Amino acid sequence: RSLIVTTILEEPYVLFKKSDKPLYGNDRFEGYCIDLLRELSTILGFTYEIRLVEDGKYGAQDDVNGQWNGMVRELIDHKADLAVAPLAITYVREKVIDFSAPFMTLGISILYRKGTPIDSADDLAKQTKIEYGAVEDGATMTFFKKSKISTYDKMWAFMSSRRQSVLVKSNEEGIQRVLTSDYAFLMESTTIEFVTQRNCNLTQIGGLIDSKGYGVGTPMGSPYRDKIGIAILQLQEEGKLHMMKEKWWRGGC
Amino acid sequence: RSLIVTTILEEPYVLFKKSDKPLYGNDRFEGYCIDLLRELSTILGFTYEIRLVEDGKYGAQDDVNGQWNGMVRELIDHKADLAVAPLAITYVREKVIDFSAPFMTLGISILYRKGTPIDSADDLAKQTKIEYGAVEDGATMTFFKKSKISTYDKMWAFMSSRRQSVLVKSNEEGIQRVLTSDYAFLMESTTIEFVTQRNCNLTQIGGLIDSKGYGVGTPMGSPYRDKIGIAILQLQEEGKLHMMKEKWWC
Ligand SMILES: N[C@@H](CCC(=O)O)C(=O)O
Ligand SMILES: N[C@@H](CCC(=O)O)C(=O)O
Ligand code: NA
Ligand code: NA
Repeated sequence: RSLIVTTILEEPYVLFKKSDKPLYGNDRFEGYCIDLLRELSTILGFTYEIRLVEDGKYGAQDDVNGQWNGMVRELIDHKADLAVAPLAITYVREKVIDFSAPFMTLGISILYRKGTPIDSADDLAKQTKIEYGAVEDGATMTFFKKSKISTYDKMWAFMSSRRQSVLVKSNEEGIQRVLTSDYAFLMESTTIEFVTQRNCNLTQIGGLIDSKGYGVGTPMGSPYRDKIGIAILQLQEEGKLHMMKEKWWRGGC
Repeated sequence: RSLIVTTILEEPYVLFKKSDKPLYGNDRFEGYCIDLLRELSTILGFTYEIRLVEDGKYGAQDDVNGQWNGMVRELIDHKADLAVAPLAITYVREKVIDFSAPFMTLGISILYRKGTPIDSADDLAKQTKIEYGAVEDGATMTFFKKSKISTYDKMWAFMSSRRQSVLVKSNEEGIQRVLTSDYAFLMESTTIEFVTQRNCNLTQIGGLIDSKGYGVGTPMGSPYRDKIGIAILQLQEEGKLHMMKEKWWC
């Protein structure tokens, strides 16, 4: 039986292939996560169908009913067998689904314009002129929402007080927001690493605010958690994941 | 019921506490992994007995008979509930035991003296005057043993042909070897970082050769795997793992 694989458009992990003729099914997709999915498919010997998360979200829990959305929700309701995307491994998520060994390490950080006085999250926290934000219902926003670290708690007070105006629908909207206003975008380090390559005016501010990994998501108790985990450790050890990142992290500047 | 926790002596993760008054049981130990163990115990609400792995090994598989040793063996045989140690998460171990989410990330690198022209693994591989080696029956040795990569295959040929002379029983023995002879030691970058803080004549050569994490080990299928994973992710996210590292790490 073919596995249902939920994912989400996000350069350069997952993106539509550009071509003159219409592409169909799995052929439509390409990127780091796609190559990874291919590798896993070969190593473990399964067939699959790629489906984009219906609500177009990563995954967050509503604090009124306690229900999840996005890919996480899709996994909880067994609507998909795997989630192969830049899906962050967090404690709130690991509580409701199972992750594989991480295939990539990263960390929350800041995207801003070059040559400013701003140098750390602390600098943004103790001022209100420069607005800052994050992707809504993402792991970053949740990090700030759950944080008890003074600075980050402050920053979350700001963000929540300004939800409609500072929380964006996607990394792309956040980036453009940085490019079109006095705005600092809290986002994941790897994606910043890719983004600054196509914008000479953009840069990462400070260091990593935390340390996490991307993992393949599976429903809780799934037998694919360990299989896929092993496969990922193998790929990492023989240097294939590194090669894949080399391949997909290039895009003038 | 109390859990049995296997571990291994290794500064600064686990060491015997210095004291004038004789210490007993868990009181005997301190280090990064002991603090970690304490946090897991607080969060998950278990008690425990720390026991050093009897054979003093991390865990590798015997080529001939296929038997495992060390902490990995202790977990396989259900002689321990957890392994809390600087135990590298690897593909081959993951096939026989389970690991929590990593509490620390690292990679294999090179410990050597300062001031030489040696700048990489490749530099070591293409010569023989400077001997080099690794801990026997550990993740690094196994990495070299399994690698299809030319340079690393060549280094494995070198190490294996001189196994008796260049492989060591412990990190400390490899460090002493670096300190007392023309020898380069292949070891994990976190511990290198700890060492080059106490020996100002030593340094890491080159970057990371691979990437891996240390995880808490459990037997395959253990229900504790997930609970510990969640606790580790919690600790990471609140900044505690970082504080522990700052605490325990010229
Ligand atoms: N990769 C994130 C989404 C983007 C972000 O949170 O910055 C997640 O898994 O939720
Ligand atoms: N930390 C290693 C032992 C030391 C080494 O191999 O460098 C292990 O888990 O086996
Ligand atoms: Na889980
Ligand atoms: Na396993």
